[PDB]
Amino acid sequence: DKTVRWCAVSEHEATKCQSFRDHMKSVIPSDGPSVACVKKASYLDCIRAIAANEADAVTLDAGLVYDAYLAPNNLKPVVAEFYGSKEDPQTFYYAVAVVKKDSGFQMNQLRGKKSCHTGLGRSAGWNIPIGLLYCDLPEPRKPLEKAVANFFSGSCAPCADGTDFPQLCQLCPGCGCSTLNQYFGYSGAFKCLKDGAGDVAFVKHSTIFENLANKADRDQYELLCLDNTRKPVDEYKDCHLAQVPSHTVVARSMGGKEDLIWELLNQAQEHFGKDKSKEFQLFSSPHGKDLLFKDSAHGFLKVPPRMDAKMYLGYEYVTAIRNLREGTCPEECKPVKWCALSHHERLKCDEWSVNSVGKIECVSAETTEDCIAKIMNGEADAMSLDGGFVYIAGKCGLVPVLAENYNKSDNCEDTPEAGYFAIAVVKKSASDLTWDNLKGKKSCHTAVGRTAGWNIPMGLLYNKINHCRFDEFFSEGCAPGSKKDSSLCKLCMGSGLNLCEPNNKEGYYGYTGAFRCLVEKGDVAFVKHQTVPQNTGGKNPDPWAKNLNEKDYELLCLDGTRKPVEEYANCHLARAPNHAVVTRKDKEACVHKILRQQQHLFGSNVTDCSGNFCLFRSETKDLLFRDDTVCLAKLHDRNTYEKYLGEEYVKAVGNLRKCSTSSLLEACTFRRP
Ligand SMILES: [Fe+3]
Ligand SMILES: [Fe+3]
Repeated sequence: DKTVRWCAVSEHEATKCQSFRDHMKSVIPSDGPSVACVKKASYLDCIRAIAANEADAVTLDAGLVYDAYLAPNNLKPVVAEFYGSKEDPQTFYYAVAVVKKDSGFQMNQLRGKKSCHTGLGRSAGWNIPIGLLYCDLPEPRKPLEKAVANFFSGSCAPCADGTDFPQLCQLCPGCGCSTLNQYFGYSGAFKCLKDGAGDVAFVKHSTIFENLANKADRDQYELLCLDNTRKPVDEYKDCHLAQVPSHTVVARSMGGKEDLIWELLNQAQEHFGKDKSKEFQLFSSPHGKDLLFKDSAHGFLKVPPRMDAKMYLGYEYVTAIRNLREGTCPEECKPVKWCALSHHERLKCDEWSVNSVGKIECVSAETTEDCIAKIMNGEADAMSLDGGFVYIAGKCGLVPVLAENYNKSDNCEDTPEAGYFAIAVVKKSASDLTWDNLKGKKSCHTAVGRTAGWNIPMGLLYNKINHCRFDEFFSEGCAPGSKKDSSLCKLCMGSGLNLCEPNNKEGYYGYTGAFRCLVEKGDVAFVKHQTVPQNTGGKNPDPWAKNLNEKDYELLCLDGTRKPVEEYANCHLARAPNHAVVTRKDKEACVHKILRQQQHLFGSNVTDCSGNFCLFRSETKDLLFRDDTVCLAKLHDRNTYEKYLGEEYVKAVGNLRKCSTSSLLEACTFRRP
């Protein structure tokens, strides 16, 4: 159709929208995008109209971005307003709790303090902090402003009924909803803090930088962090209540026309964005402020497709809003929801769950990235990950809690390992094959984004050839998780929709699968140093592996040589950080504790994995954990993805950034670049 039906709320917005259509029809050719204008009564009416295909697009505050996500509207964010520059565009703000340096209290000591709020019902100054504190408030919690006044010893809460809740105006008597109140709004809440009236202001991070000249000033303040520590205000990205999108174009989740919407708004900012045209302005109006888009906006960015509303708002924001909206609280550790990679893993997890005495629960997802996304948003808590996805999870905010260890040791739990080895395996009867001409040969990979399967060897290949078209360097291959039309899906063996999927419905997914792919169709397999021994000499009983001999396979060396499989130490491509379990920072304590308990009960201490449950039970498919996992090891100081993986591997993965096809990585780096 190529017509975007924008939704306006007021006669003013509908006027501006019509002007927007007219000026676009004058500069965009007939084959370009256009606008149509639908006037509805409220942001809520616009949300429904988009859901019912009566409209297409509307820009929303974060609070309505949440509501628009809920059943039955199922809208999603598709285009973002930004507010800085094209070289540093500021799509999100950060709700922060700013205090005076050295005032002697943490987040869990806020009760009986004096609080400075921007306004009653506002976002960063109320709904977010009060949302996060909701269960800390004293029952009865409705009405909210009474529970809040019984929480803080006194406040400034502009726009609140003073007569009803008089403790809420101690710092601004009467609680002026106008800016005649000196502590009204963002700058006024911060003056309430700077002035000594309150002990904490709930403001945006940018409120601090625009009310303090230099860093020496900002050093006089600190931020309250959710882990009950303080950090400097400059460290707001690592110390905030929530990340909030400033203004979000939303659309239908299927058939929403996001690409048309983006082309419409991309073309619009070129012609009519900040300082582009004297004839028309997207970001102002002679009919009123903030019509359709914010007058402060400098342009638009496309929201990465993997993003849904929960991911976009962030976990912390959703938690706070859930609490206030639902108006209901919950009453040891929570049992850990493990995310299983499809039904092959879901079965082993279920046996784990029933034998765990209630401490492990299971969720499923069809890809690793989908699982990481459930852990991010709270639908799950933990899983083990190849280092390549440890990297991505960290980019997405998750943290490693325990490592898989593979070396036999009298003290495995407490002995860091240096890593395994990424190797290129070939068939010895193919004597020609050399690391210096795989060009046009056929490749087998554990999965896109995995360390030995992909990051290491494609890292090296991208240095040699300096383009990312790996499916054209190889004639064909199997790299589960590639684009379905890729020649790196051709050698895969899954049936139907399972072909090339990065789960065990694709028999070539994983270390064993990449090796099977080599035996059966390909010329080179990128796997770990242990994989050929694990599947030869009868150790793997399946018909394809039964008769394979270790000696029939060889390792390609970096120097162009070839050694046997047992000689990986002098003939590998790189070290590979062990696989690790990841979770949210708020589940790190419980997951570290629960897993160490579980592996005492079902780890490598176990005699006869036939009689009892065995979390690391050596089957073929590395279900949940790698089949050669000896124990889960403590991480000590190496507890971010950078520290756990090490500078080495991180610059390795980083060098591949331009080639990345990970939709989840693009989504998380959009929320934190
Ligand atoms: Fe606001
Ligand atoms: Fe791996």
